[PDB]
Amino acid sequence: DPVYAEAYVHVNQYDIVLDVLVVNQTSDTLQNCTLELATLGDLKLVEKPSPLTLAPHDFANIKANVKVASTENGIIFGNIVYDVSGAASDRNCVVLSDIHIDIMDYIQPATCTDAEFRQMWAEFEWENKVTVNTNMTDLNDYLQHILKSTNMKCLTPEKALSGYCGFMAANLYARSIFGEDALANVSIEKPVHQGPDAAVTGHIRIRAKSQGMALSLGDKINLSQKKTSL
Amino acid sequence: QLFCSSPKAALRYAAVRTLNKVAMKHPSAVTACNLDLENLVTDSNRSIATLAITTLLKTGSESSIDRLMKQISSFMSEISDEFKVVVVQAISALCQKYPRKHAVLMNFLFTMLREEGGFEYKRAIVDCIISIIEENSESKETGLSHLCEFIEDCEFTVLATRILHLLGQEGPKTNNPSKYIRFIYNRVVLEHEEVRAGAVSALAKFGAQNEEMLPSILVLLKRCVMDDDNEVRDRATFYLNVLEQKQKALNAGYILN
Amino acid sequence: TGVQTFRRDHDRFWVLAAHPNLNLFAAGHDGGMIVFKLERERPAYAVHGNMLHYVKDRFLRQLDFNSSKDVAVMQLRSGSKFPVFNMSYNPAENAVLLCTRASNLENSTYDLYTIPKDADSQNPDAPEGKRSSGLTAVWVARNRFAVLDRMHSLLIKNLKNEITKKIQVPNCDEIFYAGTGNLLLRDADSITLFDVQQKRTLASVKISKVKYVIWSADMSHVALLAKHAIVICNRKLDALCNIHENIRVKSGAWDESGVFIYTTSNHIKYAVTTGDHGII
Amino acid sequence: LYTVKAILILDNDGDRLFAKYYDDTYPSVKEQKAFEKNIFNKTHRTDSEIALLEGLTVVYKSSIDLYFYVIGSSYENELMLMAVLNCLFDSLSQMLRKNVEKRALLENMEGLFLAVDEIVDGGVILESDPQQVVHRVAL
Repeated sequence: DPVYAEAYVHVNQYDIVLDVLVVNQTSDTLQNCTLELATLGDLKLVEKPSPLTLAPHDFANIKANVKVASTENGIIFGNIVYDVSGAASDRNCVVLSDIHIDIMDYIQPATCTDAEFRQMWAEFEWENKVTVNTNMTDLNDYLQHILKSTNMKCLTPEKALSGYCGFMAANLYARSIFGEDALANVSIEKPVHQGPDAAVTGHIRIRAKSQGMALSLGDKINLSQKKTSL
Repeated sequence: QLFCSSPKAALRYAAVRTLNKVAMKHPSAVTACNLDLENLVTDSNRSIATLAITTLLKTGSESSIDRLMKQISSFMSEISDEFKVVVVQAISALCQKYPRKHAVLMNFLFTMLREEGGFEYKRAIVDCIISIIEENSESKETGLSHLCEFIEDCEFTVLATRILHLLGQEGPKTNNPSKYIRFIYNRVVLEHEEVRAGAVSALAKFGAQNEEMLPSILVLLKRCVMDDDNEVRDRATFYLNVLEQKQKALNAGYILN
Repeated sequence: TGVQTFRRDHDRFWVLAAHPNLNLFAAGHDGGMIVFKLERERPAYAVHGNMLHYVKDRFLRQLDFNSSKDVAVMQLRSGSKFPVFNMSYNPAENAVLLCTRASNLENSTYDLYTIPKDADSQNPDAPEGKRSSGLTAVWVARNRFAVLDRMHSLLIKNLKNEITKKIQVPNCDEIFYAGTGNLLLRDADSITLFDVQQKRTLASVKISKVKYVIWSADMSHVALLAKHAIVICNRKLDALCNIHENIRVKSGAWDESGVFIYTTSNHIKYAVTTGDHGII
Repeated sequence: LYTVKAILILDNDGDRLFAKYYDDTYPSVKEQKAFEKNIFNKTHRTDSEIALLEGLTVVYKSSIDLYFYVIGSSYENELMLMAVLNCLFDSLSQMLRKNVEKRALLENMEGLFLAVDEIVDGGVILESDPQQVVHRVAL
């Protein structure tokens, strides 16, 4: 419509913030509908610019701050239905459920003593694993990339050698914003001429408390793993 | 047969196992399906449970039906007259008709085995592994692939002991080095001085033989991977020290034998 | 007439309904309820100047241009309507070829119609109207050979013209019995190129389809559909870029060979031009 | 045929208040209990239509109060074998006018005993039907 509203999400530092362009290229501060607040996850949405005019030929920035540490809603991965309403110069609108709400980001790296670790590794919520196998790179650059992407930790090296092969299994740990600790041992082949690694066939073993997020994390990482057309 | 075919003589079960022998002749076999289907279906009567395994076995089966059964089994096996024991017997038979052979089945089975599980597979494993060796199975790459992976996340240290020992001998006659290494590292990965230890011991037959790339590197590796933890330190040191002590070529010859 | 009876529990009901939105259809019962959703997931097309033709997955026409909320394109080029096996433009800004009675039979009817005015069956007299019998008609690679099914199996259809309706049993070659593909892919997972008989492959290339190959209007589009994902090529396999998204529903568009339009919310966007990217 | 390893009438508390190893070649009161344990614990009042343990026939029964064990070899058909087992419940029941109970068991053993020797004697079943007995006995 003249009124075209375009919007995307910007998550700028904790705060997932809503860029909205409602552009009302309308022929007037056309009447506007209705909007509703809610508890969200460890967030709650929390602002609406008050008016409801769709000012003529006019462009507007409508900001929604979201509250990023509260409102539990357990509708995982978000993907929760959201409403913009048809309630005034509007007969309809958008009701939307979100998608676009993923993990790789959330968790931060976190750390451990290795013996205890091992013991723990085994000990943890075993229940998820996903496989590493396939890419576009060596796990040097590739590993770094993935690491940065998820913002997460590989705890320690043994020099055995991530180079000549290595035939290295890398142990990774991370802790998030709402505090889950997640453990990995992924054991991986690694690039190098007619030696081995341009796939893996390494297994990524994922432990996160619910299997459902945990595996999903293994996936998420799987998405993360490579670089291709989303 | 028919007359018995529902526990008149709950006797009927035993017979199929041998007493009245079956391994069929070709049209003859097709005819057999119905009777086995009754037992297979009924799922009850200790006499029944046993019967199901022998009849099905003797007469043999299509792949497809197995599938239906795998689910059936999924519930059944735990106790359903205490199915597990008949089943272990059944299983022992399974390992035999396919002891790492129809590997696709072996894997399907493997997935399933682990899966349907309980725990009770382990016992079975003792047999299964043995079967695979008996063939001296050759879709190992795959077979092994399943084993390796699953076992990892199918646990039990005890299994590892056995398999280790076997593996210990086998090495580079079956190649696929990077993978195999890849595995091996993992096996060690686990704690236990003890768990760790096996990868080195298996290795001696292996190392000595070397494979599609190994001698140079074989020499490089023991260096690259090294450990403290005292007696664990010692294990690294000692193997080394032992290594230290003989011309590694000689070293290999004496020790290996 | 009683077609058939369908059984799926509930020995106790009192309502049935079909939407007056017609969106969905549903049946109500004591023990409970079911809703089922319809689609001819993915469904056939033709192009004539500044106009789109669709054949419904679900939903009627929507065969170009619009005016208020949603408009299913009702025209003399009835698209999403008929009982389609296959629809292909017979290029002209004035022609289409259409198979109806769809389905599996021995063979169906195709009545091929004129954009100037389609019909129940258009004129066999007219060659922008012709109808005959035949089960399906299908494109195949190296672009002028075609498949026609005019037996309930492999007839090859080959014509220089794409006002085409040609019948060719030679190239009989089963080892794939009548089913679905369109540059040959009875789930070949390849688009495989041929002439009008041969018992020796010219060649197959390993690439894949929506089970349709997208031509830039008529019959030469190296812009490719894939069922989920679609790939952009220039004519034939040259994988220019490869598209993927993950919503198992929508579309993105080419103007001609590889002009990439992507839809982006309440924003509609050019994925790319020259070295450019843009929101029109 | 010198075929009874033992016939035991067992409590279902794994106890045995009767055992006669008609025939035996393994021992220990303990091992007997142990052997007992594996199987009894396992069958736990539950029995089976048939059970084979050891390639050996186990015909065992349960009552409404008591667990009956016979151990024999799967090397001698059910129908007969059971028939003796059947004979055991039934006669005791009729004659006494009452079948086995824990109570019954507790008041007096002897009758069981009396019967038992008569029916079977070692690994050879001298008999398996009541009637003969019934007349024969008159205690």
